[PDB]
Amino acid sequence: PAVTYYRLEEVAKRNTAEETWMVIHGRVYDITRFLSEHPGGEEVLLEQAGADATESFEDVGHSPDAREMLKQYYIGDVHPNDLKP
Ligand code: HEM
Repeated sequence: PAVTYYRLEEVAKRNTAEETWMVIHGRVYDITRFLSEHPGGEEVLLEQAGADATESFEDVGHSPDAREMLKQYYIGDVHPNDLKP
């Protein structure tokens, strides 16, 4: 299978509105175009851009519909050596 992998070092560089990546559950999402659409606003996303936002994403209690949106932004998996517990 042709899965794309990213190191966290790479993901961390995509930390502004120019190109915004985020890790949730060991996957990388490019949410650049979603910033202006996110119901929770842009700032909560930018504050964790380039980082692992799993804990915040889960703590907010996002709906099943919100979760299903992730397929629009998925760009690859975190490299296995860089996965969080
Ligand atoms: C790709 C990532 C994300 C997607 C697709 C997403 C999607 C959504 C959606 C659909 C809503 C509307 C409410 C719902 O359906 O549950 C929402 C609201 C909200 N989101 Fe997100 N979200 C993402 C990431 C985040 C993150 C990382 C945070 C916090 C750091 C956050 C904070 C909030 C807040 C505060 C609201 C409104 C208040 C609430 O729903 O309790 N979101 N988001």
